[PDB]
Amino acid sequence: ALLLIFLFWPWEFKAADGESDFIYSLTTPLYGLTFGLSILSIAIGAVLYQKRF
Amino acid sequence: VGGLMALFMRTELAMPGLQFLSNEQFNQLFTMHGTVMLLFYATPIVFGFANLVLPLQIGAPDVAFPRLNALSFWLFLFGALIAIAGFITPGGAADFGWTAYSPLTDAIHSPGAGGDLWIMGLAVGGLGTILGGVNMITTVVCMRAPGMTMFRMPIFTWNILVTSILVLIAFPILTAALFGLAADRHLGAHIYDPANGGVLLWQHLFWFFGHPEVYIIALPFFGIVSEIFPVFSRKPIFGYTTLIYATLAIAALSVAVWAHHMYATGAVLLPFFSFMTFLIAVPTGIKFFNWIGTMWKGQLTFETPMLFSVGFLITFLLGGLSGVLLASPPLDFHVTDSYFVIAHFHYVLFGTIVFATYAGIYFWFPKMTGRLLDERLGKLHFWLTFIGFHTTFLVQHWLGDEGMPRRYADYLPTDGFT
Amino acid sequence: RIKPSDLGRVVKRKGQESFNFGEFFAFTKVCSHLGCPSSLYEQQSYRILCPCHQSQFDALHFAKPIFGPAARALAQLPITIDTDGYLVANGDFVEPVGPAFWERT
Amino acid sequence: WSDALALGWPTGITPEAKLNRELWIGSVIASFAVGAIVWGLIFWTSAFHRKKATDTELPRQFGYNMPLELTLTVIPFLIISVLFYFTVVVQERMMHKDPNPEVVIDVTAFQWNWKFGYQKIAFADGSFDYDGADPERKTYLNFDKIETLGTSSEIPVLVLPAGKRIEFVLNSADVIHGFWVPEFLFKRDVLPEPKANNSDNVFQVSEIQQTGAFVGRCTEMCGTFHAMMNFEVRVVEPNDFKAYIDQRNAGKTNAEALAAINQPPLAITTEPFESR
Amino acid sequence: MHIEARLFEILTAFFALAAVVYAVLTAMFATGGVEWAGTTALVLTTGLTLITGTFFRFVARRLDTRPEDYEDAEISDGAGELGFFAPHSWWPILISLSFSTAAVGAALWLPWLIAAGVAFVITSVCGLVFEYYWGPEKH
Amino acid sequence: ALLRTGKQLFDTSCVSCHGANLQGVPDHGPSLIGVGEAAVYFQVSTGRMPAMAPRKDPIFDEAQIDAIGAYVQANPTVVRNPDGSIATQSLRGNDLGRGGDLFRLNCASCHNFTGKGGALSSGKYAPDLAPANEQQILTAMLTGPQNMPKFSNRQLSFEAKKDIIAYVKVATEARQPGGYLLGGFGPAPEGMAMWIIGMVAAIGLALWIGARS
Amino acid sequence: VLGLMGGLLQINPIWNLGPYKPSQVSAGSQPDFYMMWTEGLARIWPPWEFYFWHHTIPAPVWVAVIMGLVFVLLPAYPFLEKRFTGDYAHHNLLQRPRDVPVRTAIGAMAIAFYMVLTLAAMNDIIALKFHISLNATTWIGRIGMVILPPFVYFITYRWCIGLQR
Amino acid sequence: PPPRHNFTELPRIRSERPAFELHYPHMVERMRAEAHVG
Ligand code: HEA
Ligand code: HEA
Ligand code: HEC
Ligand code: HEC
Ligand code: FES
Ligand SMILES: [Cu+2]
Ligand SMILES: [Cu+2]
Ligand SMILES: [Cu+2]
Repeated sequence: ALLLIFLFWPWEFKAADGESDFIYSLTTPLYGLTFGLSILSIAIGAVLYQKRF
Repeated sequence: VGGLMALFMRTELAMPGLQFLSNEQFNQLFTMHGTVMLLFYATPIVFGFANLVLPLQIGAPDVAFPRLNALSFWLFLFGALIAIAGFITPGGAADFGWTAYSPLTDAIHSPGAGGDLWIMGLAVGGLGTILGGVNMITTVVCMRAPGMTMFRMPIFTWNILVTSILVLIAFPILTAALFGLAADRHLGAHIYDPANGGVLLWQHLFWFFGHPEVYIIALPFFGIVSEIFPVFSRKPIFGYTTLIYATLAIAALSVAVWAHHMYATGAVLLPFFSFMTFLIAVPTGIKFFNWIGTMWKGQLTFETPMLFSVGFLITFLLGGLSGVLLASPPLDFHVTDSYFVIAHFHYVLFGTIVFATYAGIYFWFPKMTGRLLDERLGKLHFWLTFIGFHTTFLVQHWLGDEGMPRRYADYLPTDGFT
Repeated sequence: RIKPSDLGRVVKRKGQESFNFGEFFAFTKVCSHLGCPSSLYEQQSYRILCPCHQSQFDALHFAKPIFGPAARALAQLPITIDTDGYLVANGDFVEPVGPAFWERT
Repeated sequence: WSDALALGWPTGITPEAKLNRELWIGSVIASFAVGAIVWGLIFWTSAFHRKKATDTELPRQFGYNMPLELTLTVIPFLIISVLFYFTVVVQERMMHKDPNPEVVIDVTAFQWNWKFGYQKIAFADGSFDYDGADPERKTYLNFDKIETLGTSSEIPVLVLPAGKRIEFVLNSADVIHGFWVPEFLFKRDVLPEPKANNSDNVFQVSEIQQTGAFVGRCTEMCGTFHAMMNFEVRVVEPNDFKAYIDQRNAGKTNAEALAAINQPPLAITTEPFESR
Repeated sequence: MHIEARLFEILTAFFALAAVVYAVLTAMFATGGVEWAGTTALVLTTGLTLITGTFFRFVARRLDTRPEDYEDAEISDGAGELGFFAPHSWWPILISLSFSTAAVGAALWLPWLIAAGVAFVITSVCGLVFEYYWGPEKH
Repeated sequence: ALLRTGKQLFDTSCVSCHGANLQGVPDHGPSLIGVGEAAVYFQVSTGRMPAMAPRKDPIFDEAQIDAIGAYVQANPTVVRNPDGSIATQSLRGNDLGRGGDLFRLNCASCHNFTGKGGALSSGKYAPDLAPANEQQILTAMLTGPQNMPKFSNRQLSFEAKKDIIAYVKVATEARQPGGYLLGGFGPAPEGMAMWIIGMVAAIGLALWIGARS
Repeated sequence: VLGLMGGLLQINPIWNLGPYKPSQVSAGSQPDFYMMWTEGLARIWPPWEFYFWHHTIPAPVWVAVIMGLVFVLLPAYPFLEKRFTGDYAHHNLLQRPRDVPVRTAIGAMAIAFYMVLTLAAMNDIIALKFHISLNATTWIGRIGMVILPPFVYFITYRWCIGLQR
Repeated sequence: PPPRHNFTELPRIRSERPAFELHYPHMVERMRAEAHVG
């Protein structure tokens, strides 16, 4: 999801109030969400494997 | 703290003219004095005495919910601190009355941040009080010695049971009204809008809460003096079941008179409430007669708790007489909102809580510490208290009879009453 | 520009009595504590406040400090008008501007 | 001698006030009687049964006197039913509201001062008729042509005849205030919207016997200067009242209309608080 | 449990009678009809006492006499094991502090402080509830 | 009939404070002679008028206010549209950079970088600029309410004022492109968020992964 | 965790500011939280200056001196404590904080001092959000800085002994 | 000063004065006898 979002999300600055964007203001939040969730899920899986096997 | 506020008020009230206080400051002073004295001293001292001596009286090892007990204590403490910490605001503390009437408490009038802290602190303290009442009811119902029936338990225990029931009736509706007022002040919520019946809605809700409160802070102290009299008269308590029935009747009646605080509005049904208060005046007299019969023909010795109980008797008799006089609507039409009402409720409040609290402290200090308080210091304390109280609150009847309303920061030399 | 109504509550530091052109005073904007711009001008209080460490200066008492970590007054500039009616400076500051150091103000 | 038994109640200037004072004195006598009885019992049992002398086994362990119990629970019911009866009688007498009054006053209370209206005058003698209503209101507040308006420098004085039905219609602009004339021995709250709150904001006095100046206070909690909303009431004779109204119908202030009939122009029972 | 239920039933009877009397006497004889505030308050006060008295009756009608309900009872009758009573705990003061944080955030309109107070309340209540049920650390 | 309806409305609620001739009671109110309709519009619309002072709801509604304004002017005007209504979008400017420079030089010392509130000495404070409209901003900087300096139209031109209005209306309503605005202030909320979120989560992970005794 | 909070929370939005210019200012202050205690010290220190022959010692010299004194006293604590207690042995086992009440109270006092200095740096934000006066906040910090740490010391000492009991 | 859990023994509970009947046992007869005199 991080790869695809980074490749195909509309990222350029479009801030105004003629055509209120709301799409440009989600780019960095989505980057952080996908990146952090991916690596944190991998971490939780590793911790669970250590604790149970 | 509350007594310091009252001393500032008296010092300003002497000597016509504004010597050192301002109008806003005097208003904050009587507001916070009433608030502290009524909700941060008396209602929690009730549960202090309860936690001290109720399980020992029913023969239990503990209360029903010992962690809910501590939660109630800390909720009381932090709510009181939140409500008091409005003095450090540039606008000051709450300066409407202790009753916080209908349109004066909105955000147009009274726009400061002290009233908000006042409201939220009262809500927190009320939650604590509700939890305490639940705890006490459950402790009396479940935990009890294997031979002690309900008509063998002490009158103090009976009175605490009844007071807890009244607490559970009264405090949630005050919480609801305060949340409504906060919604108004923080969202423009039209709830106490005078274009609706918003002016009288607040008064009805508040007094429905507020009269059961003044009975909540009286019955446990009736119970205290009922425990103290037989010990120092060397006799049984006169009319045990009669005192129980009188307590129950007072409790039942206390939730049906609330609008005798609204005679001068022209919006209440006068005969209903007048008759209800005249009715509630009777079981108190029955209780007085039982207390007299307890001492009658005994072997009286006057130590400090007995002395304080007799002082309670005298003071509360005078206060109750002035109150039953106050219950007549045509008389209230003149003496309402004056210093006559102040003298009345100070007589009753002082007589019950101050005198019975001192009597109970002197009674149960050995049981809680293993030491005895000094007796000469106690007699000096009692006589100072008696003389000071009757010197400060007797002339106020006349003071309010000639026109002098309450909550006045200032008056003129050409007026009377100097 | 001070209202003409007061113009009698000014205290006029010992060597700077003729530094004002009527109701115009023109003090410096650099604070004497650590050099931040002292910009917050309260007009009905006649007070100058710096938003860095919250020093306060009395614009009616030669910008003397009355609160905060500052200790010295703000330097005042002499002003006047020219023959064309424009406001000009009537000389230089009589003391260094800004924070102090080992040598002097 | 009854002045000391009234405990400070002023002498009324109205028949309803005098009836109220009668009821008050009777009730105070009854209360003092009961209090003396109870205090005497307490004093007796404290002075004589205190006799824990040098001898004692134990006094006696009695705890029930059922007939005495029931007698002492019966007596207070009667002693309060009598008071309830007289209370209902007097409090119905104080709230008559006869359909035809003779002077009608519109009392307006705002934050820390008063305003008076002179809405209608109709003497039963046929000596004077006047309608002072006004569509100056182009909305629950009443507006009139002859209006006395209070200022922090001038105490508002209300002028009234001596011997007529007077009616008061009370309205508040912002918050609750209080209308108390201590010589009326009566009081009433001044509400923002009395009709939306189911409050009767109209009350009448039959007549005012004495003439002179009397004081009035605010008896609510309305904010900062709650203690500084005093007003005065001048009771004059009907002919001087008609002269006053005729002198004010032509443009003239309250002080001028009062000076034109040989009376003090400013309030004589109160003063403007100079600390305001 | 007969006397407790009887007490609550007496209170219920009085409250119901007062409620209906006030409701009728304000429907008639009053300025704008029913008062609509004291009526509601009295009705639900009756409801409160009714709920409590009904629960007490229903637990009493399916019960046999306890030693505290029984005169002529001996202390040897109550011998045995009472329930669990919590010794020392520090969670109540944390719950109080969390509620105070939320209340200050509600007094001074600060949504972030309200949110923080609510999160603290959840956490401290969970701490209180799980205190005597957590097991040993599983390593 | 504007001058007439204005005086009657003024004489009822305003003479008590200022005076019969609008000259100022020595204790109650200011003079009000030199002020125009702009001060009457601002002070009344923001609810700061008739008082015993934050913003509140106005009592007079858009017609009484205009009548009182015309009356006080008859003894700085508001800007109107060619149809007679009050200007709302016409007051915005096109030079956002100039507006921002002027705001940071003249206005940001008291409110904020982005129009949040500010603390003043001994009580008083500067409010948030979010609930104000364009005409209210214009009249505010034209009349200079309490403790705020009065910006004459000769020292700050109308076009510069319009640029400042555009800049503040953009700075109050634009979405933040970096995530949750932590209050608009600097690193104090950021350090709070650090200690309450990041360090708490890290320490909880350490408690979960490691042992204790 | 760092990625999540670097994506979801906005920090240092430099565009809402402008470029630095010596004539403009804002109510903004308060460096990053690890430098806030120096800012708070500079805010609450009283203005004590010295003027002698053609020279001047301004007030921030006090701030610099206190900063350097902290920077010196931090690395010297092991040697100071071993000199005071007279304990020169080797140690591989740790101590529980409740068993060393004097050191625990010293550390609690130091943390209280640091927290007072850090709260004094956000004077204006605190006064704006929680309705307190600016002068009041300044004086509150100035008095707390001297009266709070010993109170915390006393309480910490008694608390450790209670845990031991 | 009561112990933790408040009790090391309990007396027989026959009335509302159990401590009185415990400390003065020569008085229970004279208490039940002359109680309803009035
Ligand atoms: C513990 C506190 C307490 C107690 C016990 C009482 C007891 C009573 N109160 Fe009071 N009251 C207050 C606290 C209390 N009050 C407070 C705080 C206010 C105003 C709060 C505020 O506005 O800020 C107030 C206000 C108040 C008013 C409204 C006054 C006004 O605002 O204008 C009225 C009127 O109905 C009233 C009546 C009564 C009656 C009839 C009793 C009865 O309980 C008393 C009857 C008891 C007696 C002792 C009778 C003695 C019996 C006998 C011995 C037989 C005698 C025979 C006869 C004379 C009948 N009270
Ligand atoms: C239990 C309740 C209670 C108690 C105990 C008191 C106690 C006292 N009260 Fe109060 N009072 C009320 C409840 C109470 N009051 C209420 C409800 C109102 C109406 C509120 C309203 O209008 O909103 C009121 C109003 C009120 C007024 C009218 C104010 C106004 O309306 O204008 C007056 C003035 O005469 C007064 C006087 C006193 C006095 C002299 C005492 C004395 O008994 C107390 C004197 C005690 C002391 C002086 C304490 C000793 C002080 C120290 C030794 C200083 C030490 C300092 C520290 C430790 C911090 N009270
Ligand atoms: C006595 C209470 C009071 C009331 C009522 C009142 N004012 Fe004011 N007014 C003041 C005070 C005091 C100020 C000084 C500035 C301030 O306090 O904000 C002021 C300021 C003003 C100003 C701005 C002064 C200036 O220098 O720019 C205007 C315009 C004004 N008032 C008009 C009105 C209007 C319109 C009303 C609506 C009837 C009104 N006043 C009612 C007290 C009052
Ligand atoms: C610290 C001095 C100060 C300066 C400089 C200053 N302001 Fe103000 N401003 C205030 C204060 C104080 C108020 C509150 C006025 C009141 O309460 O009556 C205010 C009020 C306002 C309001 C109205 C807020 C509302 O709720 O309606 C606006 C808009 C405004 N200012 C904009 C500006 C602009 C634009 C500038 C730059 C030209 C500026 N301010 C400069 C202090 C200042
Ligand atoms: S820089 Fe102005 S106060 Fe420190
Ligand atoms: Cu009452
Ligand atoms: Cu009243
Ligand atoms: Cu008033």
